[PDB]
Amino acid sequence: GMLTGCSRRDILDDYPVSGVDIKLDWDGVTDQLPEGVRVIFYPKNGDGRKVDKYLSVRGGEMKVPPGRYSVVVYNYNTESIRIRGEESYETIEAYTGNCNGLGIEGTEKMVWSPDSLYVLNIDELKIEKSEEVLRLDWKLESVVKKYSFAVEAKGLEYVATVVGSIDGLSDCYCIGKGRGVCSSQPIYFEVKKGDNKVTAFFTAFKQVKEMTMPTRMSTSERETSSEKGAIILILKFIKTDNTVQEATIDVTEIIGTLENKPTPPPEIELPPDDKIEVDKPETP
Repeated sequence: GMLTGCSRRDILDDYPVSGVDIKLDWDGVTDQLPEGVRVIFYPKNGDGRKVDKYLSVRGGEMKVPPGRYSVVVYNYNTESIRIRGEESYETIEAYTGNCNGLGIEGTEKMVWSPDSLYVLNIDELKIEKSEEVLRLDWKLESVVKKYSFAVEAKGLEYVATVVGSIDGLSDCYCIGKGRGVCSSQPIYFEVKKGDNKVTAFFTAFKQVKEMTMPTRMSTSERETSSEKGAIILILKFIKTDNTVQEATIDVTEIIGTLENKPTPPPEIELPPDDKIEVDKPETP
């Protein structure tokens, strides 16, 4: 392992600071609270004077000097999810690693499913010069969508293991931009095999931030581009002789059906023409 050290702002103690007090509400956000959150203030006026702090899951005091900023708040302790581009609001991106150490061919080209990420991103916040502590009341947004499905498949007796992948979903999330992005690298997921069914669970980032920013004012005509992307589910059946048979399913029109005492996963009905059948392995 290799660690990256940092220090506090040296003229944060020399220059006057009207501190802020962040309170975080998690009511109806999640019952499984994160370890804590990271808060970054990117100055708009200033030459890269970013005020950065790790806080309690409930928030806390933080000394921000006055000025116009862009803000990001996300949960730091995550398994699959990694952060890059933290130097600028416009580049801070959440991503997953490529599947390493799996025994099935082609998993190296795939990325892991993202674990839970909670984000708040304000394009513009103006901290004024104040004698008293400015009180922010924030709530974070779950930017990771969960999916599940079940599909009927003949001859699973011939299958050793099944490896699922889903192309076309957001496997990256631009925290500052508030949009998910697709790296064209499939998200890998394990598939549970029954006798006549296969069940799987996976996750992906939201295409776009759903939080309402009542104060956000855009001068550019509103953006809509979801349809310019096909969503393909791939089931890689590894046979008992280590042979592989793949099944490619286009879930573009039903992807929403798959989002979610728990509920059994939605069945992906196939025409009798496109039924999944694993052919008995060849014999000498």
